[PDB]
Amino acid sequence: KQFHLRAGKASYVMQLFRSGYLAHVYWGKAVRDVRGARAFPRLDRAFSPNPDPSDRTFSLDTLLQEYPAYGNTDFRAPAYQVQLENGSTVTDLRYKTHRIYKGKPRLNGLPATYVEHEQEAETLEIVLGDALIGLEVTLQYTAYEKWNVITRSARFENKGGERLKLLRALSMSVDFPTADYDWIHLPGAWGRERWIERRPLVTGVQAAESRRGASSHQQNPFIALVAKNADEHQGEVYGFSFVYSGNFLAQIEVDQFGTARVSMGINPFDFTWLLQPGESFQTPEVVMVYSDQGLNGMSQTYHELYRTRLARGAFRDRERPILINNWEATYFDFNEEKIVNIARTEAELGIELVVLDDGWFGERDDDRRSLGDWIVNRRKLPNGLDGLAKQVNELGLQFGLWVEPEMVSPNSELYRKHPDWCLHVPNRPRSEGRNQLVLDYSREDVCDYIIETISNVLASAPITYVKWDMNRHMTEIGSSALPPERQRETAHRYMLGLYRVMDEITSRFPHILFESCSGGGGRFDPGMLYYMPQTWTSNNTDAVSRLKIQYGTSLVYPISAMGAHVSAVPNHQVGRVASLKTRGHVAMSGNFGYELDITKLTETEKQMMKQQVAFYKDVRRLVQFGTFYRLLSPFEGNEAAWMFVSADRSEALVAYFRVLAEANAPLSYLRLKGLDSNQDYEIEGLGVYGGDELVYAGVALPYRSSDFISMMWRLKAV
Amino acid sequence: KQFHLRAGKASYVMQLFRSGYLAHVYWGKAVRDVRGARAFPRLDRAFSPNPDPSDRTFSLDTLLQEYPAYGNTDFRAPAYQVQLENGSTVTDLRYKTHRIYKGKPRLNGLPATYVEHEQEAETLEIVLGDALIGLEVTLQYTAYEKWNVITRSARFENKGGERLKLLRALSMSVDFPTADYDWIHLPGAWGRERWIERRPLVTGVQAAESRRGASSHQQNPFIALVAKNADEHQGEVYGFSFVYSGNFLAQIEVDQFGTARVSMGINPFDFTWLLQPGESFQTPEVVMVYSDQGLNGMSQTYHELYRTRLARGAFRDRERPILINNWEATYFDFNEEKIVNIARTEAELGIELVVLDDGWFGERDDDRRSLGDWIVNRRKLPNGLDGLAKQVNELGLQFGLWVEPEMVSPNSELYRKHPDWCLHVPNRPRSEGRNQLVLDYSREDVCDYIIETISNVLASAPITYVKWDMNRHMTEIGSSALPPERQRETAHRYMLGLYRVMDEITSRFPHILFESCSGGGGRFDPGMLYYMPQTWTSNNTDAVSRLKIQYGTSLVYPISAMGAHVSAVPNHQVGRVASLKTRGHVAMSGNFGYELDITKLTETEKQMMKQQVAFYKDVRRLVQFGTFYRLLSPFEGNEAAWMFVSADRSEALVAYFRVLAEANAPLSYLRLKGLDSNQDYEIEGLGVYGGDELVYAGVALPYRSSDFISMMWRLKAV
Amino acid sequence: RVASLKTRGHVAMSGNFGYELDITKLTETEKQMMKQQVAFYKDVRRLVQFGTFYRLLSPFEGNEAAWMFVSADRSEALVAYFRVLAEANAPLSYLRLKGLDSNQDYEIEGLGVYGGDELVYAGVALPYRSSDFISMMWRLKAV
Amino acid sequence: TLQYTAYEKWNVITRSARFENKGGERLKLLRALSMSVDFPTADYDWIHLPGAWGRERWIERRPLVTGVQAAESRRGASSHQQNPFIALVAKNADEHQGEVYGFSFVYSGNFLAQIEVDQFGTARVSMGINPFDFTWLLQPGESFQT
Ligand SMILES: OC[C@H]1O[C@H](OC[C@H]2O[C@H](O[C@]3(CO)O[C@H](CO)[C@@H](O)[C@@H]3O)[C@H](O)[C@@H](O)[C@@H]2O)[C@H](O)[C@@H](O)[C@H]1O
Repeated sequence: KQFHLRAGKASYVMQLFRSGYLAHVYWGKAVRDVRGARAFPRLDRAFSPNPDPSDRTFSLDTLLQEYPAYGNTDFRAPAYQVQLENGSTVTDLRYKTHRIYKGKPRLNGLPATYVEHEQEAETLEIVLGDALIGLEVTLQYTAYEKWNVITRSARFENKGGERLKLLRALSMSVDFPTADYDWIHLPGAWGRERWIERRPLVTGVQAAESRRGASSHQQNPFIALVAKNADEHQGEVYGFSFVYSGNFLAQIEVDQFGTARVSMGINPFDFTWLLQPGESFQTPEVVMVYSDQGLNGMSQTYHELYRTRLARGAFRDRERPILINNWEATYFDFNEEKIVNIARTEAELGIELVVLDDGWFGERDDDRRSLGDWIVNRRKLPNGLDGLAKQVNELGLQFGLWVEPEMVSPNSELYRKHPDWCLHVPNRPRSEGRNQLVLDYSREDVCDYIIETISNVLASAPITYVKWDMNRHMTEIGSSALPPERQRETAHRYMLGLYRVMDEITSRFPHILFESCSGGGGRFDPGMLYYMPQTWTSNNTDAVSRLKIQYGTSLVYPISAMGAHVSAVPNHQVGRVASLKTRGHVAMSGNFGYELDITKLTETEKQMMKQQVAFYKDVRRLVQFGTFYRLLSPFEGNEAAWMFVSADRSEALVAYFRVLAEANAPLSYLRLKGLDSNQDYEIEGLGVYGGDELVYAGVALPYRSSDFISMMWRLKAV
Repeated sequence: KQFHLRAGKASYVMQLFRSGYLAHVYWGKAVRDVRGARAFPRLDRAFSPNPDPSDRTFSLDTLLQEYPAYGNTDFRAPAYQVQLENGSTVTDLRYKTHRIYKGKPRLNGLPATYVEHEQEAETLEIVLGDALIGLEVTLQYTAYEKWNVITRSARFENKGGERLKLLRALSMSVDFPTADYDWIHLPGAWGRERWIERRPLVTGVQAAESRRGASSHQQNPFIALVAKNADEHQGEVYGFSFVYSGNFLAQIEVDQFGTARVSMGINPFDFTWLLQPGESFQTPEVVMVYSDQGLNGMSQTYHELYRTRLARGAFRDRERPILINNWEATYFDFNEEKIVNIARTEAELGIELVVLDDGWFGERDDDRRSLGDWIVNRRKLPNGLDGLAKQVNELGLQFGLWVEPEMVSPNSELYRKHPDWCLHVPNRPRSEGRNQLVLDYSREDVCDYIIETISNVLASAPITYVKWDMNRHMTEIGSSALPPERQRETAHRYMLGLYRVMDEITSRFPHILFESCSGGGGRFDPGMLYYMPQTWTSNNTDAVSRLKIQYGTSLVYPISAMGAHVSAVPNHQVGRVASLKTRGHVAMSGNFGYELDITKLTETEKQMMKQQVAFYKDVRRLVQFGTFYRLLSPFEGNEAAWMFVSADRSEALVAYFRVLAEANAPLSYLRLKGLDSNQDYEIEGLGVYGGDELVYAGVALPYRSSDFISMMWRLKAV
Repeated sequence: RVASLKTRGHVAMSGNFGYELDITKLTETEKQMMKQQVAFYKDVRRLVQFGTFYRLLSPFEGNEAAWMFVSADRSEALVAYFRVLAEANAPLSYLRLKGLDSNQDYEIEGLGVYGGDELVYAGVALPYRSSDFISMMWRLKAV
Repeated sequence: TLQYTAYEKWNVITRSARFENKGGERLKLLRALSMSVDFPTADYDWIHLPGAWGRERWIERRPLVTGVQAAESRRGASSHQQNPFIALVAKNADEHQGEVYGFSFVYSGNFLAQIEVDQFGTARVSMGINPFDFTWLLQPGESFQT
């Protein structure tokens, strides 16, 4: 009774064990069969108790599992926990049945990777049941044909007659037979998101998580098990990505016998879910990638999958517009005239989109006001949004708009009309982040209001781009529309609310390109990517700081979603002064755009901008849709390097960066990846090199002085 | 508004911040005053919300705290969590008052370090309160005078009108300003407890814990923060020791701004506690030790504190008897005359105590019955316990007894009479560990029964030693005597019951030496030490295996409590053969005893055994009550070495071990510690050497082949 | 050091095999093992002395050592594993292989048929054993 | 005369040197290594085989230092103490993957196996007869084969 999923060139094997226990067998490089699945030593481990008195070699404490519970002989951390009306927490899921079918189901009220044709994937659903309490859990497995991807999630259902309180409901859990690995997660903060941290495993618990109601800048919902010797170019890697934008827990526990349990899902902390008879609960999915091609092999799988089978809309496969954003340029101090007058210059430079950022609404002259009042400031924009958008359109420029619809200012019309529409708890002070509060997206009336309000704004002007921002994390989490026993469900219901709001709004406007934002990359997760196919990577726009942030972000997320802007110097976040050329090379390594005051630019700088725009337009398709290879890590030394390669490996773009200059420095050489050994490539300006020479020997690098230098080479097969 | 605790050579500083918030300031080497406590950048951190909207530079997400809560601006893991009747989990403790007095309070129904006189320590009680709900929390701080010891614990009291659910109640929490450390915990398993593991911190969460209802073989309730360069002999070390024998969480969280939060206490997992209006909850204490003299300096503080101010009873300061366990010589199948016959020759060898092991009661002919039926088996012991003991006494030997009162066999009179007296949950199969169930010590009827039954046994014979064992961990945790809303209090109430049972039984028999046991060192924790002055370290008695186990155990626990017995070869646990010489040396480096069939011993082996007993009596006071220094780590190489030094540094005993033999090996040397460099030392049978030479230069170790060797030097000042 | 005869043979059979000890001092049960050791080595001598050699586990990096010999056509192989110091209640052991044909199945003498990919990519579960200085050897033949 | 041989089926390059005095003066060879090669970079570990009697050829992996590292013999024999073999390996290279550069000396007497990293991060690997306590006179017409 063995289950065997074939994902790309990887195998995921499970089997039934004894009285309907579901056991994990193997996840790794594709094997035709796992014949030794039951041929392992059966031991009576001291202090591992027994559910079956007739066989003391069997314990749940020593069985590799797919969805373990605590209480009936397993002492490791459970993937789920349920409290009964009697107060006990013992549950006992046994195999009930299963089904296999081509394709991939939609998950209720949630984002998920999808397929366009049934042949793209295969789905396995294993239904488990606890007969005593009527609890049924359907474990969902999906294997893509094309990629080494296994997606996992679980669906709880109360088919009994009692109330069932879910204390914990993780999406997945898997017991590795050994624990000789390092783990990688992506810790950070505002202005420095997703730094790569590699650590050895400990005997105990290690976890990245979020209790912020948002996936957060502080810890990104991604962990990975990597072989001790694995790097960017080789070695076994096991990726775990969470398709959800709220609270999460990503945990690895190593037990007394050297087994490693990796579990991921909605953070159990401050979380409960009540299941009345007949009610169900669907967890978000976790996308699991195996690679033996090292970190690049893993990332390249995530890039393709997320770009073509998670991101949606009309712009999913379209090249993204080069934009100018006015936030760093003017902040709140702007008007219609200053924007329209500079637009002519912007069009001349080759810019394709003008984005009006924060401050266009209500009395938004600072960050302490008017959130929730999405009416145009007639003083700042006399002709309104429609006037500005049309003026901008006439110059051959698209018009974009910034919104932050999940928020409400205490000093606003909306809050004076509906003070109870925010997240709060009875009789407690309402803490503020950036002088704002969070709207209760768990309430339907609030969600209905937002959908209608924002739709009116988006329909009042020829807007073809929206920047959906969110600049605060939840405190005093609660809702006045939920009973006491469902209060702990507030944070998740909020996220379900937001997903529904975004789904409806984005579907009402198929011609709009939505970019998600959260004070930078505070919600750069797969869940948001499903609703908005690109993201503002970070508020830190410094070329050097962006080396780490973009390198780290590229670990999971496709370049097409990674927004990057050239900003002014001295940089507004760190004060660093880098040349325009270097700033361009870093921004052109992502979703290229601008964010600076053009009226303060010299003719030389404006002329360099025009050439930057022309160049990026020439390599845009390659950058945003080509294959990405990381070459030199800014976390390991003084250099950063990467390259983009087309599908047929005929064209390539190479980018190199050295931050700190060293006097009388050694000669440097860059080796490339992903090129065809049997072909020659003309490096633009250098000469014809062999594909093998560029990969096995590398190219000598020009000796250069000064800090923060950059170099780009266009490669073309000959 | 600065609190300054002064413990030995250490300082612990706190201050009131703004509107009655309690902030952490400093914990380290003693300073007269911390004048820069408020002189730090008051920064506005992005996404760190403000309890006061007017001031963006204040946030609980960025305040170093003493007892942090979640929900009102802090996003790090909290020290405590309370759920209200309205479903919310938001609380807000503010400073109310504080009291300072000489001495140290006893904790209600719990073990704790103590004082014999007021002047030994100073206690600070900070009273916090959430006026909205009438929740009063008293933070208890005690600072010893002669030791760098700070003890912390919290006492909850509901002075409100509504009921409150503690979802989490840790004993302490502390935020270090920086996080550039490693951490040390003691993972393990049965037969290999408390191995030392040193790991670098991760930006995120690390933890050691136990969900087994017992402190466990798998993770000892102890963690430490150590400086990156700290070793056994030098460097800053911060130790955390939990005085509790049930479930625990020992966690270190590192946040976005390089802060490290260390928190410890009863495991929040599967735990709640209901506070009706007027009810209290006292947490166990955590003992916090600082040292700048490496891991030895930390351990030596723990050893002295725990041996003289935690352990209790008539045997606290008394030398512990060399005992023999005749278990492996007969197993269950023994009788009165078989015991008295071998006891005669054991008295000839110099043994002082004979321990009658499992099988003496009910129908214990195997490990499958009779647990709970604590009456003398008249088939095996026709003259009862009193008959056997008095025969043992008239040989000059003490009589000891083995019991396991926390357990009940399904096949027993007790279970047939009271099947509901075990830990269980309705309608669920009662899982067994080693063919037995666990008695529900959360109930008073069970506790009162055990107390009386065990007392009758201990009073029926001249028994001066009791080995209290427990060979199974809790499953299906629940109580038929508890209402559904208190079910999750079962495990903790179990431990409170066991603490009360042990307390009353040990009180009734002051002339008895109690040794706690749990399949080896399954509860080798400070809580048990309070009730029983010594503990059986491990069921693995193999000399080489014992090196790591004893090295690790000594990190927190004194040698006086660390049982070590000589056993037969080939070893029953690993199958290793090591000579009796080294088996003796390993065991003499702890609380010495024997566990082997003497009838199967050769005349050579019986000769050496006589010398070992004679030798240990000479060095017993030094080993059991001297200062302990670790010299070579079995976790770091092929060797192991440690030494005992008297308080006046006039005597010392050195032990050295080498595991694998190396052909044509380099000459080895061993540097000592703890000696007075001004004096010269007589090494018996070797010569006189200066203390400086022994410490700064070292002793040349004799070249020797064959595996698993050992050496012992006796040192005496001139 | 006192190691078993099986262990010593397994180590010596991983090189140019021979003997250097006093046969007159050996027991009868020991002599019968020598006969088997000599016989066994002859069966695999060509493979051992002329096959392709792969190191799997380093004794410089831990408590284990393991290597294997593979025929030039990858149809025959021989695997040796060694653990030095035993530990009580030890975790389960697994050994991955190298140099096998992935597209073929192999029959391990004493165990059964296993896929070549399975042995190399998943590995094989090792028997739980106590006592110091242990060794195991397995002949592999493609089906 | 620098001698290079490249095998067809194996990744093997062999190197040796042949001296010859065609002039009219005496020539004393103070040093005559078999080969020497300059790597463009020095980001490698190095492996050599140190040992003793009863424990020959233990594997030792070390990072490179900026300066001189060497395994050698002055015993008139290749010796137990150091085997005439060194290797440059990539930092992440192991038994099953990664770039490795082996250097094996076909000689049974004294040897010098040296790696030298200079100020510009290049790594000079040189091997041959140990120059220590070694000279060789070449009269006009005489030759020397390494
Ligand atoms: O409002 C437009 C702006 O909003 C988003 O980001 C704003 C970002 O800025 C703040 O960071 C700072 C740093 O301390 O915080 C203070 C005030 O809170 C500001 O002076 C300063 O900028 C906020 O704290 C963050 O909450 C917030 O993320 C968006 O990312 C921007 O692109 C832009 O649209």
